[PDB]
Amino acid sequence: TRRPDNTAFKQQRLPAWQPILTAGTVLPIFFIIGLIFIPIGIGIFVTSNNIREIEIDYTGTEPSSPCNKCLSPDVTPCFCTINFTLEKSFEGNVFMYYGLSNFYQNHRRYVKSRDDSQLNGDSSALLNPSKECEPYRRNEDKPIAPCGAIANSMFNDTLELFLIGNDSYPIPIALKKKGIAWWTDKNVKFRNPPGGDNLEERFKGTTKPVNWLKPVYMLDSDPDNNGFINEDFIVWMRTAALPTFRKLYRLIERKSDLHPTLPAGRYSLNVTYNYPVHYFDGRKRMILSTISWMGGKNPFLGIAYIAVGSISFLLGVVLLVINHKYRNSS
Amino acid sequence: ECTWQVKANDRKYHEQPHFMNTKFLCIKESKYANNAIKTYKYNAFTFIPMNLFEQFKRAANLYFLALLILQAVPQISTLAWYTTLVPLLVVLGVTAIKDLVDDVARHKMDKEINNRTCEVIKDGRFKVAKWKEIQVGDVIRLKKNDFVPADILLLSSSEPNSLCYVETAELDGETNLKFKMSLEITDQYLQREDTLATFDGFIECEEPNNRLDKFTGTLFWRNTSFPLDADKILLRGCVIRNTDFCHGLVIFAGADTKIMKNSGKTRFKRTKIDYLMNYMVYTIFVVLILLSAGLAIGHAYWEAQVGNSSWYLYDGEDDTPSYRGFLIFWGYIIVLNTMVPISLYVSVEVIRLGQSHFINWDLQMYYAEKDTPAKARTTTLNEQLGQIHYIFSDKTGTLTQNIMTFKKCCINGQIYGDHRDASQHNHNKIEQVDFSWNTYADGKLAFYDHYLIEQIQSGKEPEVRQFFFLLAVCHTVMVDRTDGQLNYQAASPDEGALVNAARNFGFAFLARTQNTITISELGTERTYNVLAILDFNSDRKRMSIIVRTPEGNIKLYCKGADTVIYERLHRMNPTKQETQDALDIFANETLRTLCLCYKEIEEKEFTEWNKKFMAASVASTNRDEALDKVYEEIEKDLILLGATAIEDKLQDGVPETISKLAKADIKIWVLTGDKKETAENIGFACELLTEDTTICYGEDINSLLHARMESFFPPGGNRALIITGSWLNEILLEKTQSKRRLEAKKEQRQKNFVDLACECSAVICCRVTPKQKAMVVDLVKRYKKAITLAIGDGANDVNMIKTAHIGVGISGQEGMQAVMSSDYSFAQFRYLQRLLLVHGRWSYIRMCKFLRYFFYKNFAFTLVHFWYSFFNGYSAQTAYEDWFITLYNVLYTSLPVLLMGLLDQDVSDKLSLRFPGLYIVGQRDLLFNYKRFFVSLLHGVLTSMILFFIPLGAYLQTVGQDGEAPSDYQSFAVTIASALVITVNFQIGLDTSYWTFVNAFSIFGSIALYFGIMFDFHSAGIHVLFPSAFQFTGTASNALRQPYIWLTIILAVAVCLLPVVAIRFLSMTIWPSESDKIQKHRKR
Ligand SMILES: CCCCCCCCCCCCCCCCCC(=O)OC[C@H](COP(=O)(O)OC[C@H](N)C(=O)O)OC(=O)CCCCCCCCCCCCCCCCC
Repeated sequence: TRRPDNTAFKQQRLPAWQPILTAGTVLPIFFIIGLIFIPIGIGIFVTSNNIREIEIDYTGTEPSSPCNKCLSPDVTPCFCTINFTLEKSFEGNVFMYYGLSNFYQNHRRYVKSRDDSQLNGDSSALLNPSKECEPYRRNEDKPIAPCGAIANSMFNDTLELFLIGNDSYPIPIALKKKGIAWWTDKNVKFRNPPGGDNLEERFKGTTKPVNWLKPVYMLDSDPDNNGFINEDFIVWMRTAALPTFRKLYRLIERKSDLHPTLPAGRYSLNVTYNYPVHYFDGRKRMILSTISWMGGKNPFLGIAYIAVGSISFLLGVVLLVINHKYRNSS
Repeated sequence: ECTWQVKANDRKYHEQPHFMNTKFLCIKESKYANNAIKTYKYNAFTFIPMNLFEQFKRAANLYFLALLILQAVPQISTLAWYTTLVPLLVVLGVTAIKDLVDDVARHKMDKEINNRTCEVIKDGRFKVAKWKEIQVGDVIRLKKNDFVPADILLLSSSEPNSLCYVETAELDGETNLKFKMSLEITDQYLQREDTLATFDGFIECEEPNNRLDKFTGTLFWRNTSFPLDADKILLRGCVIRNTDFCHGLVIFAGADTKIMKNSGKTRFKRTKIDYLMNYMVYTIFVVLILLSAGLAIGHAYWEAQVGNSSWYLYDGEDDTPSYRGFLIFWGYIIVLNTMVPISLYVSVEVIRLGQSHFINWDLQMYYAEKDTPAKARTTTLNEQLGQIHYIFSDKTGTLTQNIMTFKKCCINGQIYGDHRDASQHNHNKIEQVDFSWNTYADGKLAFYDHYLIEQIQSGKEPEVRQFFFLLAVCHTVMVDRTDGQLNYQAASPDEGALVNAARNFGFAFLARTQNTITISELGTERTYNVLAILDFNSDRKRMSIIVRTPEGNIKLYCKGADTVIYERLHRMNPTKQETQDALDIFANETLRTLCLCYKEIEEKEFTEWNKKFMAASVASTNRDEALDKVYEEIEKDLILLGATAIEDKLQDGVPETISKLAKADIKIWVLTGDKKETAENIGFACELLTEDTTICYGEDINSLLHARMESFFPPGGNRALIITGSWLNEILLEKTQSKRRLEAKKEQRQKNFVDLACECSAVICCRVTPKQKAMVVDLVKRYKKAITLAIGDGANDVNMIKTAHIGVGISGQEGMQAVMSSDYSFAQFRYLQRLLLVHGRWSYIRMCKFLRYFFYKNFAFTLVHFWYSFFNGYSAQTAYEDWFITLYNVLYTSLPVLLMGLLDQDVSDKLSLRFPGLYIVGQRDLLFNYKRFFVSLLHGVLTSMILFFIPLGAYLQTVGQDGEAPSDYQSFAVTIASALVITVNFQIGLDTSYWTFVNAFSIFGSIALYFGIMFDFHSAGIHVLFPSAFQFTGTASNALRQPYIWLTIILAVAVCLLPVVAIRFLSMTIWPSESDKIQKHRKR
C-alpha cells in the first residue's frame, strides 16, 4: 500500500523545549519566595492586631447568668437587658452582627430544603411548590410560600443598644437597617410575585410558615423590604458553611466629622429573647467592630504566611549547600 | 485406527452408524469436516452475550455496573440524574466495534481460501470446483502448479511411475524439492480418467496425533490389501512443480487435516500493566468500603447524640437512628465513586489507539522497494513492547533471504580474490570485469576478479575446465533446452548457483535425457554417457559419478567435504596443502565449502569392480548397506582438484541488529526445522557466536546435566547450544493403585533444562516441529516468568507466533499466513531495532507516567469530601458545586494528560538508538510497580489535606471587608475549587518534559476556560430556557472581588507545590537516572 504522508507531527519531530531545570535555576524561586511572604505576612498581621473585637455571649448558660431568667419564659417575649463596657473608642464605620455555634447549617438533610423557583417570584411554583420540603408542603393543603427548613427557622430576635449619659440617660444609637446583603440578591436572585403593590391579595392561600408567628407581608412597612426581599430574610437564606458563623445584622455610620463614634464607657444592650438554642449548646451571641481599608481580623493567614516564607527560605540554603557538596563529587 | 471407513471415493452415501457427535441438539454436524473452515470467533447473531461475558472480566466494569444498579434507586441517591451512561457505554461499545473491525476480515479471507477451481469427480467426471465444494473422501485431478486441497493419497500422475513433486516449504522453511511415489499396484490398472469412477475398497486410517511420522493402516482394495504410508500421501500447502497432472483419493479433508489440528487455539491477550491496574483497583475498592463503614458508624453515633436532640432538623420519619446509619453507608459509595473514575478507562483507549498509528506511520520503517507499510495489527498491546526478555526467531526466510550466489573457489591452491586478483583490469575501479563472450551471459552475479575470465576465454589451463565440467555434470538439475535458452529445472537449491555460473561461463550444459548427457565446451557440443550413477548419502556427504568420452575415456568426480575427502585423497599431492591453506582462510569468513576431486581409472579396475557392483545393484535389502561397501570399495586414491565456497546472502544490517539487541540484555533463540549444517553456518554468519564458545551439543548437555542433577555448567559463559528435535525430546523425556510420579520425575529436569539454557548466551534448535516450538516457548514462559516476543516468517511458525506475549510477522514477501495471524507486522528484520528501542520504551514511559498521574489527580479531588464530613455532621453533603463535580475530569483537567500521553518523548530517537542502555528499566520495572502507586496515593492525600485545611482556617475568621461576601457554603467551594484546578495543572506542567506549542496551549486553555466559565455561569443570558439547573449564579462574580479570597489560593498552591519541587531537585542531583546522565552533558 502507498507510502505514509509526511508531517513533522506524524514523524514526531515537532519543535520542542527540554527542562532547563538546574541547581542554578531551582534555588532563586525558593529564595525570592522566602522574602515575598514575610513582608505581606507582617503587613497583614499588624492590621490583624490593629482591630478591636468584643464578644458578649448573649446566651448565658450558667445559673448565675443575668439572662438565665428568660431561659424558659414560655409566657411573654422576654425584654431582657445586659450591661457591658468598652475601653477605647473607635472611628470610621462599625458593624454589629450576631453569631451562633454548634448549629449544623450545612447539614445535607437541610441545605436541600429550599425551593428556588418559588423564591424567584414564579407564578406557578407559588401556587404549587416542589415536593422537597417534606414535613410541610401542604400543612392543610395551602402554599407556605417561604417554604423550607432554611426559611422556616430564620431566628427571631430584636436587639437595641444605648449609651449611658452623664445623668444616667442611655440614649439610643442610630443604627441603619439596609444594604447589608449581596447587591446581586436584592436585584436578581429572588423577587416577589409580580403585580401591583399590595402583597396581600397576591398571596392567596399562601399560608404562613408554621413557626413564623406572623406572615411575611408585614415583616417591614418599607415597600422594598417586605415580601421576599426583607434583607434579613435573605441574609438568613445564604447558608453558612460550618457549625460556627457570624451573620451581618446591622451597620452603623461614622459620625459627622471626627468625634468618637462610640466613646468608651458603659453601654446597655437590651434585647428580646425569642429563640431556642439552649438544647444543642448553641451559645448564641453578638459581636461588633470596625473594618479598615485593608481587611477584617484574620491572624491565621498572617502566621501561616510568615511560617511558610521562613521555612521556604530556610530550605533554600540547605538545597544550595547540598548541591554545592554533591556537584562533580560523587 | 478405529474403523472410520473414510470412504475416499463416494460423495455422501452416509453409511455412518450411531457414531456422530451425540450431543443434545440437532446442530449435530459431520464427524468428518466436509468443507467448513470456521476460523471465526463467534457468530454475527449471538455475538453480544459472548462478547459481553468476556468483557466483564474488567473489575472496573463490574464496579460501574454496580454503580448504575445502585444509583438509580429512588431511595438514597445523593447525586444528579443517572448520567454515568454516556462514558459507561463508550468503554464497552467502542472496544466492541474495534474487535468487530479487526475480526470481520476472516469472513472474506476464508471465502477466498475456500475457492480454488479444481477438477473433481462429483458425478461421472471431474468438474470445476471451488475449494469449499470438495467434501470428505473424494477424487481430485490436480494440475500443473496447483494448490493442494486436502492431505490425500496419490493414485496416478503424468510422470513415469506417476512420481510427483512437492515443494515442502510450507510446514517448514527450507525449499529443497521433495518427490513422492503413488500407489504401486494401480501403476497400471486405472492410471486414467474413467475406470476410477467405478471403484471400491474404501479405507480408514488413524486419527491425527500431530506426529507426521507413522501413518499406519492398510489398503481396502483387492489383490492382497497392503499397508499405508507417508510416501504416497500428500499435505496441504505443498506447491506443485514439473508434475502436470495427477490423480488420487482424499483421506483427510476439511479444516482438520493435520495442521489445523496442530496449529491454532487463539487466546485473549492482556498486557502486564493491565494486571497491575486490576490489582490496584481491588485495593482501592476495599479502602473505600472501609471509609464508608467507619463514616456511617460516625453518622449513626452523631445522630444518636444530636440527631433527635435538635429541632430544626425535623424529619418526616421516626426511623431508628441505626437505620439512618445503614441508610447513609450507601450514601458515600456514591460520593466517593470518583475513586476509580470512569475517565480512566476511556482515556486509556485514546492513548493506545493513538500510539498504534505512530507505530504504523513510521517512514523509517517503510520498506523502499516493496512499498510495504509496516502496519500494526492489534492496537492494544502497545506497551508490552517495552518489557521484552526473550526473542524467538525462525531462520527460514527471516534471517536468510532464499539466495545462494556462488562466490569463489581455488585452482591448484590459488584463490580467486575479490576485486582485481590479476595483473590487468587493475588501474580501473572495482567495477565488474565484463563477461561478453558468453552468448547466454544474463549474469545474475557480477564478479570483479579477471584472471578467471582471461584464462577461460584464452585457455591457459584445463584445470578450470575440469572444475567446471565437474560443476556441470555432477549436478542433479533437469537441464532441458525448451525455449531458446536451456532451462534448469532445479532439484536442490544448493548446486543451482554454481550450475548457472558454469552455464554462463561458457560451459553451458546440455541434455542428459536418460543415461547419456551432453554439454557445451565453450559452446561446442559434446556427448558422454554415465558409467554409474552414485548418489548422495547423508553420512557420506558426497555424490560421485563417471562419464565416458565418445572415444573411450572415463573420469571420476567426488563433490565432497574436507573431513570426508582429506582421508581418501591422493598421497602424492603437494598442492593439497595449498588448497587446504586457502580453505582454512575461508574459515575466518562465514560461507560453506565443499571439496572436489577425481580418480584416474580407465579399464584396469572399471570392469573388474563393475561386474561385482552391478551384480550387487539388484538387492532385496542389501542395496544401501552392503551395496554401499562395494560402492565405497573404489573410493580410494582420490587425486584431488580443489575446493568451492558457497555464501548465503541473508538480510541487511542483521549483525548490527543482533549486536544492539544483545546490548539491551535480551536473550535471542533461533528455532527452525532446517538441518544442522545451515544452523551452524548461521551461528557464525550472524555473529551470535565466535571463537571462545564451547558448544557442547545435545549429547554433551544431556550427559553433563545428568551428572550435575552456579548454574550447573563449567563456568565461563558463551556455551551456544545445538539441539535436534529427537534429542530435545529425549532430554525433556516425553515420548487402580494410582501414584503417578512421572510429573514428579519430570518438572525438575525441565527446570534444570531452562536454567542451563539461560546460562548459555544463545540457543539454536534445528529440525524442530511447529508444535515443539510453541511448546518450548511456553515452557520457558512458565519457569522464570518473563515476556516473550516471537518473530516469524511463514506458516510453520504460526503455532508459536500466537503463543508468546507478542507476535510479529514478516510481510511483503510471499507471507500471507502469519500476516493474518500476527500481532504486528513489517517487511525487514533490522527494523526491529526501532520497534523495541524507539517505540517500546517511549510507549512504556508514556503509559506509566499517564497512569501514575491519573490516580493522583482523582484522589486529591475526592478526599476533600471525606475530610469535610466532620463539619457537616457526617451527612453526605458534598464540598463542591454540582456543575463542577461532574465536569472536573471531563473538561477542566483532561487534555494535558492526553497530550503528554501521546506526544511526550524522553530523548531524541536518534541518540536513543545510539544508546541502547536506556531500555533496561522497562524489564526491571523502575517506573511502575506496587510501590510507586501507593506513593501517588500518599501524595494526593496530603494535597487534599492542604486544600481543605487552608480555606478552613481562613473561614473561621472574617473575610468580608466592605462588600460583605463572607464565608458561606457557595464560597467555601469556589475558593477550594479554584485551588484544586490550579494545583493539578501546575503539577502536570512539572511532570511533562517535551514541550510543544499545543501542550502549553492546552494547559492555559484549561485554566482560562475554567475561569471564563466561572464568570459566564453567573449570567442569566444562558439561564434563560434553563431555569432549574444553573443555581450557582452570581457567586464567584462576587466572591473573587475581595483580596482575602486570593492570597490564600496562592498560599495553598505554594505550600503543596514546593515540596514536590524540592524532592524532584534533590533526588535528581543525589541519584541521577540514566536519562539524566545522558541529558546533562548531551552535546558532549
Ligand atoms: C494537530 C493535530 C492534533 C490532533 C489531536 C486530536 C485529538 C482529539 C481527540 C478528542 C477525543 C475526545 C473524546 C472524549 C474526550 C474525553 C472523554 C472523557 O474524558 O470522559 C471522561 C468522563 C468520565 O467522568 P467520571 O468522573 O469518571 O464519571 C463519574 C460519574 N460516574 C459520572 O457520571 O460522570 O466522561 C464523562 O463524564 C462523560 C463523557 C463526556 C464526553 C465523552 C465522549 C466520548 C466519546 C468518544 C468517541 C470518539 C472516538 C471516535 C474514534 C473514531 C472511531 C472510528
